[PDB]
Amino acid sequence: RTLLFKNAELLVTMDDERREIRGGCLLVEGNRIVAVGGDELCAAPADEEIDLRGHIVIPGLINTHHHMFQSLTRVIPDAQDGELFDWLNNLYPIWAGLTPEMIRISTQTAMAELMLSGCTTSSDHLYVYPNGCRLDDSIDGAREIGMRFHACRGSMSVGRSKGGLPPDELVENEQAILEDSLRLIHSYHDAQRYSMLRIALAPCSPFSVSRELMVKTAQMAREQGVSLHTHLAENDSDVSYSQTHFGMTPAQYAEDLGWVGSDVWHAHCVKLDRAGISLFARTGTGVAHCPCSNMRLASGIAPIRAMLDEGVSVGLGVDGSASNDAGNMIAETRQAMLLQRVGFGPDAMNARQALEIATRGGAKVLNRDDIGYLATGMAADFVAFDLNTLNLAGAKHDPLAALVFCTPGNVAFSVINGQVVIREGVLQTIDLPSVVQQHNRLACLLVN
Amino acid sequence: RTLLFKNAELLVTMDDERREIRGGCLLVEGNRIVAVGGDELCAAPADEEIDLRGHIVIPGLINTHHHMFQSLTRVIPDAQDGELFDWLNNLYPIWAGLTPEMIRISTQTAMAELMLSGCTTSSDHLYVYPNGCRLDDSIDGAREIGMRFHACRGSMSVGRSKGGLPPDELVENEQAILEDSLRLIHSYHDAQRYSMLRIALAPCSPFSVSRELMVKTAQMAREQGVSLHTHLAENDSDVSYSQTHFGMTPAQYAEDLGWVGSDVWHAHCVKLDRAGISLFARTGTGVAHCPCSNMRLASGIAPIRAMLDEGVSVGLGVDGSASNDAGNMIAETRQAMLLQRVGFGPDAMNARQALEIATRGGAKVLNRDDIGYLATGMAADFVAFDLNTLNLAGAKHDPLAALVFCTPGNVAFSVINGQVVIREGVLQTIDLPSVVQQHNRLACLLVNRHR
Ligand SMILES: [Zn+2]
Ligand SMILES: [Zn+2]
Repeated sequence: RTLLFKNAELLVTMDDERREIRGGCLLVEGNRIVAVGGDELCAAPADEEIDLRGHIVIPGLINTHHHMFQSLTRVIPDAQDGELFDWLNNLYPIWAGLTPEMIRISTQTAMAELMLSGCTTSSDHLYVYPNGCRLDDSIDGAREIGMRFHACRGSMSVGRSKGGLPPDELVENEQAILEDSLRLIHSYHDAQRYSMLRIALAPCSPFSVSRELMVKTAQMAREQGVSLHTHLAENDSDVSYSQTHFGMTPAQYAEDLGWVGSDVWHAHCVKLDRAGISLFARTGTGVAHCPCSNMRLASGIAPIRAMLDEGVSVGLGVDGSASNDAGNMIAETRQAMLLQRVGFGPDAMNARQALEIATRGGAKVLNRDDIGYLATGMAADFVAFDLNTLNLAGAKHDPLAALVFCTPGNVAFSVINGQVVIREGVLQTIDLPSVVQQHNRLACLLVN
Repeated sequence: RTLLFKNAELLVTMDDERREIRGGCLLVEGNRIVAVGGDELCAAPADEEIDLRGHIVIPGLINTHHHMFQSLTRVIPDAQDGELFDWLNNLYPIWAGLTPEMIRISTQTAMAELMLSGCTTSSDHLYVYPNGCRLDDSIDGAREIGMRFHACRGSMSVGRSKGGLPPDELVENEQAILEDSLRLIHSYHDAQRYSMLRIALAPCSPFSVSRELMVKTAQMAREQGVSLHTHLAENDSDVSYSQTHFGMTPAQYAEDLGWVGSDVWHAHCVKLDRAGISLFARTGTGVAHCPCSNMRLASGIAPIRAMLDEGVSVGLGVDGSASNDAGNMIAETRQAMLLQRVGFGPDAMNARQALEIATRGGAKVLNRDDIGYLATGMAADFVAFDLNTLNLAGAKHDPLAALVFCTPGNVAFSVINGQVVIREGVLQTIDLPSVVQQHNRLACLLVNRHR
């Protein structure tokens, strides 16, 4: 089954030559791209043909950190302002009322926002399982909306009966965690090229569980070929806690647990030291940059430019909607460029460097070689922005930079795994007005 | 004439009690607000009745710095990255081809972006006048789109062949600057309440003109009762240049020039020191905070929280579209909150403080008491965001914070001076797709100009 995107004003490929093709054309069969180029690919009819004049086509953005259940709890009044301590203490007793239907809908809500703002692959970090919630419920929602999903079995063990902050209803026994995590891997992990569903193992933070679960998790992930994800060094407290309790820097504590390698990626890394950047570069460890979260939570300016210069694989993440509180992937791309410039100078990040993090960087951090750019044999994952909107008026001097320097609206078109999921700005895979409405009634229900 | 906006989910007034009314209602006739309240107001006679169920109403956001002509020259490739020195030198020769029509259309383009993102009053800082352009051309476009406009006669005298970066076609004779400025005040400045047009005088920077032109300009604003605007201390260079040539801080050189007072407002002020903050606080001098520009140009994090604690009047600006490069007022409000928090901590700026900068603070910096919040006798300047979009899904726990912490789309409705200028997300005062087409059609002409 064939799909032809023809005569885009600018087809950004992100391929090995970083081709930016004027009048560029894209030919798809099934889930993969057959060729990127020009009018040469239009001479035969295709089962579907979509004119893309006046549009920029880019590879689909890849979101590499999230907490989609938190899209049910944005701007909770008690949590909008204050210290991360009050943030957790105010939000945990609420999240203790999450029901499996809420995980299933809240996955689609968060996913719809990312998709309409240009994202074709996302991870999630669901690490709470009250009232019979399961990673399966999140997966059911991802399958319905058609997004490429990296589901993380997040976990927590240290609750209030062990000196921790999470209530006891929101922690679990480490043996039950390893057993659910292995059941999830066996039931959902597709390791083949163009997989639409993959599992990674992901304790919430190296301090939310025992060191034994950190090591046992990595052993299991290595045995099964899945990735490892966690929160690492997102603020000053993280650094102090690691030095005070384990006498190590967060990077050193990470290396010590086996949690380095191209099958690992750490979220935030705002306070990664120079030695930790060197370590992550030579072992291939990835970082998920969450610039809006780092600002909205007063975490800091991660040394992203320092990491890229030294060779670190960096992807982009919006983080949970209680710590952003938006899910706008292209705006997060914009934000990474703005925040890097104000922290490190007028040469710290341009439009193409940001967009590369949001595409190739995310694929690398998720340990995937089949997404992130547009070339023969790659997954058919791309979006298209209308260039004649008011938002981009006067910015056609560079359609690629226009997306990062201006604030565009929704994408016009989106193709995930070869399937046209957004047409003229309308989500095709779900009844979006109905899901949004349902989402808001559960959020009202969850909060009261 | 009469208009009723009824049953909003949340009507945030920004009034003296900061009332945030559930089911809030707004009763307008002409340009006034006649009454603010609740269900009681449905007994009131109205010519037209507008249901705002599921919407949040906020007072219209007030933009206090711009360069609307630069919306024809966004993401210019040579200017996307590098030092401000390369930014100026790549963009000056381009802007030297501006025609009066380009000013007339780009003003509408720039204003439309602001209006669809929640802004009802904006100033501008047009400081180039090549090929017979005039501030009149800006004004013609503003009158057509219906936005409340504070038009600044920007000016520049220190150009090339005189030790400056602006080319010689983009400088002007200091006597002609004062003479066209007095013509603009006499012909356009409406000092009456609910004025839709006010003039302010605004040399580009204290160093872009002679000291005489700054003082003569300051005397004229005082003599005519108008305001004064300029860029002050936006970067390290600006501060060092002042210490080097005049042995003073930019705030000191400003006070030394007469350029302080409640009729003055300075853009950026990224490097204002503690004493200059105190100086601005006791003199009532205003600042226009421009967070996106401050980042996209690697200027720095301005100490807005320090200024508010000291009593400084702070408004918000998007700045010219070549140093942002967007014109989204609500996202600029969000951005000001994010950037203050990452610079100074989790208590440096909440949703309500940022929105207050975008409303009352913008009204104060402009020296206006008839806009900026919703109460009996205020101008009918407000917008309404649909709360049931995907962007705000799960954020109805606080509709006001939702506007700052999430990324909403365009407004659903907009009212400036009593005129419903946006209906169900659709701009009413111009043929927007057609103006957008012309805008891109002229920017192409400008960029391929011979230079
Ligand atoms: Zn997170
Ligand atoms: Zn400016």
